[PDB]
Amino acid sequence: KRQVASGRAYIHASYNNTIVTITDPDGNPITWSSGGVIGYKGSRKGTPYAAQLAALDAAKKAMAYGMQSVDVIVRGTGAGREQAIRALQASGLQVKSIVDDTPVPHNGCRPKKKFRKAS
Amino acid sequence: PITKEEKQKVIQEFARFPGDTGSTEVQVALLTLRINRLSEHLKVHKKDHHSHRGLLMMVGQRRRLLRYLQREDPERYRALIEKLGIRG
Amino acid sequence: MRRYEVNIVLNPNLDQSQLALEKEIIQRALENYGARVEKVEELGLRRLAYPIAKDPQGYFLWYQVEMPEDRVNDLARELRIRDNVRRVMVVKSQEPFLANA
Amino acid sequence: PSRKAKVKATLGEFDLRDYRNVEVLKRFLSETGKILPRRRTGLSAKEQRILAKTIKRARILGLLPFTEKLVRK
RNA sequence: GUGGGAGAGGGUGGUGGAAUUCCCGGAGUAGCGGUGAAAUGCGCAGAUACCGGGAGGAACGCCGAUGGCGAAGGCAGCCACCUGGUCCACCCGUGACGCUGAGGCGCGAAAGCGUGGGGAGCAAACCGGAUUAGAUACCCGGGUAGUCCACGCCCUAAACGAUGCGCGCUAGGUCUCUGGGUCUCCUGGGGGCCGAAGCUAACGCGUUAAGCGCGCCGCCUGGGGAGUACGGCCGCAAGGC
Ligand SMILES: [K+]
Ligand SMILES: [K+]
Ligand SMILES: [K+]
Ligand SMILES: [K+]
Ligand SMILES: [K+]
Ligand SMILES: [Mg+2]
Ligand SMILES: [Mg+2]
Ligand SMILES: [Mg+2]
Ligand SMILES: [Mg+2]
Ligand SMILES: [Mg+2]
Ligand SMILES: [Mg+2]
Ligand SMILES: [Mg+2]
Ligand SMILES: [Mg+2]
Ligand SMILES: [Mg+2]
Ligand SMILES: [Mg+2]
Ligand SMILES: [Mg+2]
Ligand SMILES: [Mg+2]
Ligand SMILES: [Mg+2]
Ligand SMILES: [Mg+2]
Ligand SMILES: [Mg+2]
Ligand SMILES: [Mg+2]
Ligand SMILES: [Mg+2]
Ligand SMILES: [Mg+2]
Ligand SMILES: [Mg+2]
Ligand SMILES: [Mg+2]
Ligand SMILES: [Mg+2]
Ligand SMILES: [Mg+2]
Ligand SMILES: [Mg+2]
Ligand SMILES: [Mg+2]
Ligand SMILES: [Mg+2]
Ligand SMILES: [Mg+2]
Ligand SMILES: [Mg+2]
Ligand SMILES: [Mg+2]
Ligand SMILES: [Mg+2]
Ligand SMILES: [Mg+2]
Ligand SMILES: [Mg+2]
Ligand SMILES: [Mg+2]
Ligand SMILES: [Mg+2]
Ligand SMILES: [Mg+2]
Ligand SMILES: [Mg+2]
Ligand SMILES: [Mg+2]
Ligand SMILES: [Mg+2]
Ligand SMILES: [Mg+2]
Ligand SMILES: [Mg+2]
Ligand SMILES: [Mg+2]
Ligand SMILES: [Mg+2]
Ligand SMILES: [Mg+2]
Ligand SMILES: [Mg+2]
Ligand SMILES: [Mg+2]
Repeated sequence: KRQVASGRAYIHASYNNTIVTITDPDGNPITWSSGGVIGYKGSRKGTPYAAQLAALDAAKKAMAYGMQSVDVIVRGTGAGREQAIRALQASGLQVKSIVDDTPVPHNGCRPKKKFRKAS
Repeated sequence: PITKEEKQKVIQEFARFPGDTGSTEVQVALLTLRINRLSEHLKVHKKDHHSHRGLLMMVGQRRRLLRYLQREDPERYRALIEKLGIRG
Repeated sequence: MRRYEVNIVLNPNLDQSQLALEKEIIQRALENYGARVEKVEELGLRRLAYPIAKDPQGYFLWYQVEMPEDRVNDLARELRIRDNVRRVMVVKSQEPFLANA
Repeated sequence: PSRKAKVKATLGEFDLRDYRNVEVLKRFLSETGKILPRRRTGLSAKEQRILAKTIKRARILGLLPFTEKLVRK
């Protein structure tokens, strides 16, 4: 019970799962959801439809706190990123801006063998 | 580095005549100056090998020029060695 | 004796007394290392592109100087001791390279 | 093919080695803090090679950003 | 010699931001992660996702390329110092002082060895989860030596252009790096492509020769046995010649 009425929306989309965290303008979260919060258990979390369900569930949880306008922030190249974008875009929540903030390093750490042949 | 004033100092010091800038004595004197500078640079920074190769090349060039002077005029050869203090 | 340029970014929150003391220490350290000053440009506080020392702005100072090379590095360290001084960049002076002329 | 505009042609007389002039080097950065390629700047090899180091100097000074965030995606 | 030029050429010191991990705090709830699908694993001692602060190590995104430098290995944030190589213009100086080079000497990616330090990420061995007929593998979760630094060893390679070095001669076209100039262009050095003559068994090479010549060094003489044995030299050992 905070009555935020305006906040931010972080979308962490990976090839294995999409997870949405709805926070306040200072970054402190309020509610959240993911593919595991919905009944999907295994690989079905890395699905665009599961990402849509997670986005809509986080949005409805944010409606309880009486929030109207959001600022969307995208991190990670994963299936279902744009689907969660379109889910939050028309969900009763007003989307004020979409920003991709995927953390790209400057060739700092050595990746796993799965991600090698690069630096 | 090696500024132009020191270079002109050694050139005018070892010149066979006013205007000479490329005689054997001048070349050997300049190579000796550069060699001493590089050796003082290589006492410290002893892990620098790419410059040690240049030192080897300069030493070889100076030895070949001194050998030519030895063959042609041994008097100027002894004079150059005495003035510079080479061969130990 | 080469020509250099010193960029000093320090705390924009300093009052005039603390800023005067910082610049006094800068001038004193420049005298202590024999750095003749040819000109100076004080740009004041400006908006940084990223926060430095948790502060979104910075007070800039620029000095075109001439000093012996052998102590240039040894001078820079002395300028980094002050906590108010948060950026020090010394760059050998170069003739300007104009484009689209 | 980058047929929109060349940064050099969209500009006048300026110093490439000046790391303190921000309002000119900002035009050479992309929407992100990245340095534009040759096709966007329209410079030459030497000009681009100098611009790179000068932009990096301005970045370390805190005048130009290392990276930004994309908008309107 | 004089005057200029470009460069991740090398060594030393300092310094910058992104990211990973860990710690502290805030906020916050039932999973995260991972895969073809899963499980081990981690999570109610509050993880994942989010914000802020801090610590540490390692590598330098865009620029960046078919690019540049070096004799080779190889060299990529930035600044400073020390330093090597190299190219151009002037036609100034010496007056054949040149080429190559058995031995010698030095350099020599990675891995490995010794002593000390450091240890974030990655990761031989190893501990597990899967898969499989089995899986001492590929896939997944962990993880030590190591990767990193100083000093000293080790001398190997698809150390590759599978093409030793130097010089002279022999159509051009095009792209590009870098100087100079009467700057449509010419001229010089370097990196590519296409091709004259010619060469080659062919593929292909072709002013960066594998063409035409000259000098010098290295090496080859069927395959296996075998880079093995013996001997010697070198090495702490692994082992190398
Ligand atoms: K469970
Ligand atoms: K190359
Ligand atoms: K140890
Ligand atoms: K061979
Ligand atoms: K020109
Ligand atoms: Mg999953
Ligand atoms: Mg300070
Ligand atoms: Mg370098
Ligand atoms: Mg916590
Ligand atoms: Mg785990
Ligand atoms: Mg774990
Ligand atoms: Mg458990
Ligand atoms: Mg409980
Ligand atoms: Mg975490
Ligand atoms: Mg943090
Ligand atoms: Mg630690
Ligand atoms: Mg690249
Ligand atoms: Mg080269
Ligand atoms: Mg190679
Ligand atoms: Mg003449
Ligand atoms: Mg004569
Ligand atoms: Mg030779
Ligand atoms: Mg030999
Ligand atoms: Mg080795
Ligand atoms: Mg090693
Ligand atoms: Mg060791
Ligand atoms: Mg150890
Ligand atoms: Mg691991
Ligand atoms: Mg593993
Ligand atoms: Mg196993
Ligand atoms: Mg089978
Ligand atoms: Mg079974
Ligand atoms: Mg050990
Ligand atoms: Mg090769
Ligand atoms: Mg070869
Ligand atoms: Mg050849
Ligand atoms: Mg050519
Ligand atoms: Mg051809
Ligand atoms: Mg023919
Ligand atoms: Mg043919
Ligand atoms: Mg030839
Ligand atoms: Mg036989
Ligand atoms: Mg054999
Ligand atoms: Mg045989
Ligand atoms: Mg062997
Ligand atoms: Mg034996
Ligand atoms: Mg022995
Ligand atoms: Mg063994
Ligand atoms: Mg053997």
